[PDB]
Amino acid sequence: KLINEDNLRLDGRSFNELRPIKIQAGVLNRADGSAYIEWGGNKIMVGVYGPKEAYPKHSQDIDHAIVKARYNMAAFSVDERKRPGPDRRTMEISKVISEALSSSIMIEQFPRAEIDVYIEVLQADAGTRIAGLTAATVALADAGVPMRDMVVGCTAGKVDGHMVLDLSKEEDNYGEADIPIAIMPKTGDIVLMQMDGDVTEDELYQAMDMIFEATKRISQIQREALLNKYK
Amino acid sequence: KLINEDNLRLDGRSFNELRPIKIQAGVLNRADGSAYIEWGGNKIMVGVYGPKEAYPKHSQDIDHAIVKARYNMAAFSVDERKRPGPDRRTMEISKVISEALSSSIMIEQFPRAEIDVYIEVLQADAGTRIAGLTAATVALADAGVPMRDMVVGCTAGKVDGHMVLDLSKEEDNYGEADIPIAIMPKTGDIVLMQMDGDVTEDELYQAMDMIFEATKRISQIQREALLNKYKIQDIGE
Amino acid sequence: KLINEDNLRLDGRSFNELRPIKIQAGVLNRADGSAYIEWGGNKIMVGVYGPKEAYPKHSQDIDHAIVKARYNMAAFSVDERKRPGPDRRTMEISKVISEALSSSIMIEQFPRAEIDVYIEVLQADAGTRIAGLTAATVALADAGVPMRDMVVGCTAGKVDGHMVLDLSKEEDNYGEADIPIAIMPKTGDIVLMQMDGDVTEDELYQAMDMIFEATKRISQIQREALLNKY
Amino acid sequence: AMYQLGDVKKIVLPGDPIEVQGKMRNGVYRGQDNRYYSEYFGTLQVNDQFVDVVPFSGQYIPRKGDKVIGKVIEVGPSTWTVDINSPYFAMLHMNDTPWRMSSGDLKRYLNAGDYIYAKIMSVNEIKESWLTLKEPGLKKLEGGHMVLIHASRVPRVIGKGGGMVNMVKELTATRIIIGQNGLIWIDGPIEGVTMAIAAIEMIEREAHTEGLTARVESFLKELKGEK
Amino acid sequence: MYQLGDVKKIVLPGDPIEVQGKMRNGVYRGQDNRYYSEYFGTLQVNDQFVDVVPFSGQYIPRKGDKVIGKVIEVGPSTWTVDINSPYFAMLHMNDTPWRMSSGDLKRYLNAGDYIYAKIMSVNEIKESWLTLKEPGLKKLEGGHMVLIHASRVPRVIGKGGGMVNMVKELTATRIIIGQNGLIWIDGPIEGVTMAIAAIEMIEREAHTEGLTARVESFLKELKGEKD
Amino acid sequence: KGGKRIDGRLPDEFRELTIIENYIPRANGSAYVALGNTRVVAGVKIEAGEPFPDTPDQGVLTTNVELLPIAFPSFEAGPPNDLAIEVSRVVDRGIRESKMISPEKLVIEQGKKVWIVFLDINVLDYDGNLIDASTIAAVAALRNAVVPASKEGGEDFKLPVSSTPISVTMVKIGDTLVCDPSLEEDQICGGRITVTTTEDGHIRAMQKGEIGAFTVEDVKKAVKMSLEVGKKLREKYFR
Amino acid sequence: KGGKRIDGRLPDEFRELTIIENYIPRANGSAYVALGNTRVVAGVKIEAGEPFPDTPDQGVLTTNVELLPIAFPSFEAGPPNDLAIEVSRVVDRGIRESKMISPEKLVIEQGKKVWIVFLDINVLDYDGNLIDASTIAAVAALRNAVVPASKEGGEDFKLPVSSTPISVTMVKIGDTLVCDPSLEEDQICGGRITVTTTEDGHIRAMQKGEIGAFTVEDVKKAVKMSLEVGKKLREKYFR
Amino acid sequence: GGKRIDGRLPDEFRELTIIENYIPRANGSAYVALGNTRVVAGVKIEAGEPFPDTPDQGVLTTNVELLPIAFPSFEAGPPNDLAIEVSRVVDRGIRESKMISPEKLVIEQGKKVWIVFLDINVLDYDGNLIDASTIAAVAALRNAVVPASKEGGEDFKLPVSSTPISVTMVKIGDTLVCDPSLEEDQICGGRITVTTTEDGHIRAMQKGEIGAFTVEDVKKAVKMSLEVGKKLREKYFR
Repeated sequence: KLINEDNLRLDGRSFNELRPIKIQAGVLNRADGSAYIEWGGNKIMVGVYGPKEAYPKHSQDIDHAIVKARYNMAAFSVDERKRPGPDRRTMEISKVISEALSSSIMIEQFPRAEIDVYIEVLQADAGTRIAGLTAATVALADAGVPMRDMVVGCTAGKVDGHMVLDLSKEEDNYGEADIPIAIMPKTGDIVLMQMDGDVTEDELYQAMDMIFEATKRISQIQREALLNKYK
Repeated sequence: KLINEDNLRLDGRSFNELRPIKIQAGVLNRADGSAYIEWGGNKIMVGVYGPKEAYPKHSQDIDHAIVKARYNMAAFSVDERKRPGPDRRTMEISKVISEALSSSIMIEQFPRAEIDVYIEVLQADAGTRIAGLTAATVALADAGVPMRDMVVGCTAGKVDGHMVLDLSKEEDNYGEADIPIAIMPKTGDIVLMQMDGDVTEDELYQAMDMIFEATKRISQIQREALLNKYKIQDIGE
Repeated sequence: KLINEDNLRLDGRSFNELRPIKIQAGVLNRADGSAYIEWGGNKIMVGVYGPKEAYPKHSQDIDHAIVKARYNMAAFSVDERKRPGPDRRTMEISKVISEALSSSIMIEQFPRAEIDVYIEVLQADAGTRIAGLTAATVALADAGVPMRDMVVGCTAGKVDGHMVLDLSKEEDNYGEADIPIAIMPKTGDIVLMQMDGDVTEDELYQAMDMIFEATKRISQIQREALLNKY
Repeated sequence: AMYQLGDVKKIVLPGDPIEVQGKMRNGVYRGQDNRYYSEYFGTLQVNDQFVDVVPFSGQYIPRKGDKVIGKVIEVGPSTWTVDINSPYFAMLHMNDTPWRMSSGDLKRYLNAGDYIYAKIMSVNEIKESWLTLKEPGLKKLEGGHMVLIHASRVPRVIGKGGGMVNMVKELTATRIIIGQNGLIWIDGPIEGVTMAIAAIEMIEREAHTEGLTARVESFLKELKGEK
Repeated sequence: MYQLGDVKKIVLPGDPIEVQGKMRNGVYRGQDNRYYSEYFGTLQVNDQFVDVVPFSGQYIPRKGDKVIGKVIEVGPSTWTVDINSPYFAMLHMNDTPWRMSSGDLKRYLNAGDYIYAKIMSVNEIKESWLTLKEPGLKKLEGGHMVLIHASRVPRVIGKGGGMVNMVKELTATRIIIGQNGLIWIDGPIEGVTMAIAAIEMIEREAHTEGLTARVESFLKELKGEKD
Repeated sequence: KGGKRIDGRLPDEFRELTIIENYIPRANGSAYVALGNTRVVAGVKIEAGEPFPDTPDQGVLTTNVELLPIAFPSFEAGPPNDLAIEVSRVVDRGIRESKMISPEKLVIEQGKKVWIVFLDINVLDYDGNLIDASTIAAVAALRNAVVPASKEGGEDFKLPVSSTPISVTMVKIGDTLVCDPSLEEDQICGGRITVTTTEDGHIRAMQKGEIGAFTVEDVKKAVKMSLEVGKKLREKYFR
Repeated sequence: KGGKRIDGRLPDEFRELTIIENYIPRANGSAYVALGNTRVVAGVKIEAGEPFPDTPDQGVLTTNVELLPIAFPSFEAGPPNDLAIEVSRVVDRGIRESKMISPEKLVIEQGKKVWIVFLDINVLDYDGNLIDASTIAAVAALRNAVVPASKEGGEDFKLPVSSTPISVTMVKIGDTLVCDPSLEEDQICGGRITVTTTEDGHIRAMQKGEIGAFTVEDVKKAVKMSLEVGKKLREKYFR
Repeated sequence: GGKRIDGRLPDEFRELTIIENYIPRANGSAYVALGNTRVVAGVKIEAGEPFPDTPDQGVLTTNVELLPIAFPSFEAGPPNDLAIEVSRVVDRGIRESKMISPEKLVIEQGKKVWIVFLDINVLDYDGNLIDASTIAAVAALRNAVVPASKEGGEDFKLPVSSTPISVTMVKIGDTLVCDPSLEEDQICGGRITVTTTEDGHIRAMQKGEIGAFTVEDVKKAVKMSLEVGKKLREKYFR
């Protein structure tokens, strides 16, 4: 019933060890920018369209652009076949991702514009929403969308009294906490943050530093995924 | 369990024999153009409204008009009671009939316009999708909609190794194939064609030739239904 | 099986007795006009927004305003938890109330306008639809929406051969008839009237007279409601 | 070949071949074989030189000069869009009105939903109509009841020289405006409108009888005598 | 820490730019008063200015470009034209060769008509104003519309327009190329296939010398191979 | 006016009616009805299903009226569902409250299987007064009773019909109350009233619709007129 | 200016609260909450149902928050469900992860029947800070626990309440973090953070909302404040 | 001109890449890229209640999602008609070819059968969705893997009894071509899809879009669809 035996997690990682992460950018042909990510069992496609003016003028917004990110899960993407289409869960994710991306994208550079980010998760492991946000910045730099930073993030949480990094599906369902956080690496500003479970003030501050130091290991992947386009 | 004994179908027809067909045009009062059809067990009402200048968002497509044919089944029309409203099947039929009709309607004559064809099947036997299109051209002619031809069609298929015409509901469910086809008679051009089941290249061409022969008889039922409405007397058809 | 033994109803009332009714005005902050109403077990909140211009202009109607009353039931308002959102019943109720309200609101004074009436039932006894409408007129006057009268109404029906007033949920489900009616008190004109069940002409007129007598007292409870608030 | 008549050369269906000499006009299209074929179900009316196909339909084609009643559907910054019961909506420019307005003030004079009795200034190739209100008698219609009839029966309802339409007015005690588009504006007393309607429906339905005037006058007197 | 003699070090969004010169498009000032890259791109320095060109698309319009655009909305005095840019461009009625009154914009250009126009001005928000008054600017009627990357437009036209003109005669077609990547093609039913086929070969393979010589050989083979 | 409406009809006169039983022979019961130029066809579909938990010893009747976009030009512009729903509820109300069906006799295995009565009405042509047209169609269709009891073993019997409810719609043209309004008369006056009656002289259902008011006397006249014209309608077609 | 917010409130002060337990008595448990001019009413309906197949020895708790159109002029323009759904999930996350309910004791028949606890919150009046008001109302309504065991035989007992989760939502005005933002302050600044805490000093749920970013110091101060105003609140209204 | 707009001849398909077991958490899955049209098919098999009429048969349900990531113009249109047609066309090919053998998917006759969910997500649209979905659909059903260990039993391979190959064809000018790219898909109105099995039989046909075909064109489309269906079967579905 319990998650670790030798200070070893069910999948054999130490406490602060990431799952395998791959990111290829520019995989899509039609999309202005695109990024494919593999994070554990997660396989997520992201494509980015825009910035363009809205037609008809009704949905327009005169201050800045609008980031409309849509997170959708394939019917074969979860354990039991799920009905296609958004639900309460995907709608909460699409908002929280849209809000974070609005903070790094230089939204004042396209007034009255709309920026579509389509995140299609084709197979889902845990922490799924962050692999899509991690890929959203990759697709956005592919599309020439101006950003002041490349948002990046990772999960942490409490499992059998220990604070661990990048929880697996088993660790999420039966562990004590899950903390997804996404930051602007230049500043350390948090643009996404949720938390589930049971944690002390001390463990939460521990969890944060763990994520913060995993962001450096992740950002490198993102930066290497756009760098392989030229070469 | 078999459909034929003496080369006679369960309902008594030869292979290339139509079921009884009726068409009356201009039977609806509100519709700009209308047509009723009875094709075997099928009872289908057609209404045509338009063309007009529309209204809704990105519906003001400037090249031509828009044929919005909507195929709808009454809840009492099929074997088991069906929920009111369109479904996945009725939306597939609505497209294929709209595509077909957009080829005979002279669609360029009304840019920015919209043309509604509501096809309401009140009772369905097999091959309903053709019976409605066949009545739709009558309802379009009744409404003064310009057309370059009167689209007409018929169903065919394989039953116990033989190719037969105008399949019945029993022949549709238990046959080997079903092939609904609609054409423009002048030219022989195909605007609507589907096919389900299992058939050889040779049998399929034989079934095409049977449908082309039937369109001669079906076209004539369409024509007379228009002639009838505002009297006939003296000759000229 | 039956509702009465000593000519007494299940809750102890006589035949023509109203259940207790309270109405408090100006209870919402955001709404232009508001009214809380308690009618027996019924707890109904009404809020009024408007009159203002319609956007988009598509739905605009250009002779007069449009009264959009929306009747919604809270999920915890009925016996078993019901899934939030409108259904066939609540749409019919929204229309029949929108229509009745249109007869008293001076609709012509605001062409192209919209007037929103949100009726949120938090807890439902029988006769809900009159209870909101009776509270609705209060909200409308609380919002300054011009009216030519204060709509008021009441239910009646037949239970074991006796014609009774303001039926309860039990008497509604198992009684023989239910007749909800709403009138304009100046003229006595009926702006809302429905009828379910089985009744003779004679009983139907008896039920009407009983309802007309009760509306005098309910209309005063409406008057008081507006009075205190200022 | 097939049967033809002496001046109206037989009834035709969409796609019937037209083997007649002359300048092909509305109702006829040229097929891929360079032959001509019928576009409509109708009669192959063939006038001098020109060769049409008139159809058996409705959908009133508005042409220059017709006086029509129309409902304003949209108020633009400089034009009103008016539905004249025709496949395309008609336009009324602000300069084609007797009102002095600045641009954007169009809602003070005509709102959407308002009915107008105007004249068709022009019809372009697409049947798009431009309207005017400057001539005497053209005006906004306020109050009353609107009736729709088929435009093909409007000419009998008006009658030669406006006799029929006037004659009704006095028997029916009402003001009546008839559009060439089939819209008729009626406003009288609450009663007068009822007789006026009853008469028009009899006229439209029975628009073949020569003694139409007689019946319609008597039918209105019979409804008049019965009160 | 890094960087070459003149093209420095290819940057990512947010990489710090510690270089002297006038910051221009692609660089923003952080809260720490340092400059950082806005784009994933190349840091481009000349004696006066510091930029980061990105590896992107979304063609920006600059004054003077001749472009193809699809009209999306017909205003009272202006047309809204999509020029394949983040913002729609505006064509006022007074920048046209047509004498029109306000609201008659639909007689000359409707939505969806494609026009070959010239960029009159680009404001700070990249909104474009168009004109059609100069010779050669016109409505495009009929034909097939092709989109290629705007960065590939100069090679497809070629030095002095030789390549584009050369195809036209080889393809027996009229071809108009807009700086936004939209290419208008209308010829015979066949020549359109070759003109398209040539453009994709030119777009994909733009960087080789003798690009002129392939297109000529490729087009000559296509004419021969059915004959 | 002087005893006539806009048509020849007197204030208490209906339009010409044609009722056609067994119009949809593949349904359990059906009927096409034309009321003047208003045309609807109702269809009755009977199936075995599970009863409601509260009433385990009763069959089920569910009613639906489709205002098909084919029936009117302005239909699907809107389409406001409000009118289509009201009619389905009002029509249902007459049939249900008249106890026409006897839904206790439709019990197959008490609390496990009952008979589901689908009563579906498609409007093909709208020329006013949908309620009365739908009710006539509904009643007539229920009279091709034909419950398929051979499918649950048993024996195909005629669905029990215990009364004949007739709905009557009334409006006030000027100062006179008329019934069965045409579409034109339906627009000359705001305010209509439906009163459904049975052959026993009982009122089973009432419904005031549309914007406008009726005085108590008007309501009194409409009850008498609906009873009277309901008796006339019952004798002509529902012998 | 004087250490005070746009109203007299200090950075750590909530608005006036009024909690009215058993506001909807015909429900098993209920609570009306007014937080300034933000008004919501939460209702709990407990019913016997089938547990989820994976956890057969545990009852179910489902939460749903209704942003009624009465509550704001702009409501039904939009209405974006995005805000209404988000509040449902945050309120449910705080209640679920605090283990307030103790759902193993809600088992009637292991693996067949458990107690399903519907928590529905209707927002009647909107003046900012829906998240905290909704959580308070939900907590209070869950304390009128009254689970109806008498319908399943047994004995009516109090639904077990094992903790007191108090959520506090915080926004950044200028350089200072304040809590319980009014509607003015909710729009004055992009960015909010909600921290739900139990009386044991544990953090049970967090949620950053709206467009905008927070430094790590801000987040540390928000967790510290939420525990500190969360403790003050717990003693004042949930003694 | 004797060749197409690309190097393709009239009977040449674009480059195909098929990837079996692309979604290992699905019972069977396959990614297919046909040129720049990219879809991934995923099969989820579960025990459920059969349809009342056929209580001794399994169920096959098909659904094709045109995800908005797949094309810029999506939500301009996007016509839902198109997504639904492809689901029905694709399902028709699998059903009428008797690929699935739905009688062997019976767990408890008249109570429990195997429901085979075939869900195809379109990620990139560059024309010819129908053939690309069929290829993904055929392959994904060949990672058959029905989870019979959850119903006791034994995990077996879902029976696949035939290999239907669907071919979509358009007429550019006077020449019929197959596998139309998006560019060719718009250069001529009117496409025709003919699905064939390895027995030389035609199992499904469908005329689509606005436009007409002569009787000879349909005769050429059948010859070409059978012939290129044979090439495709031998190259990827041996």
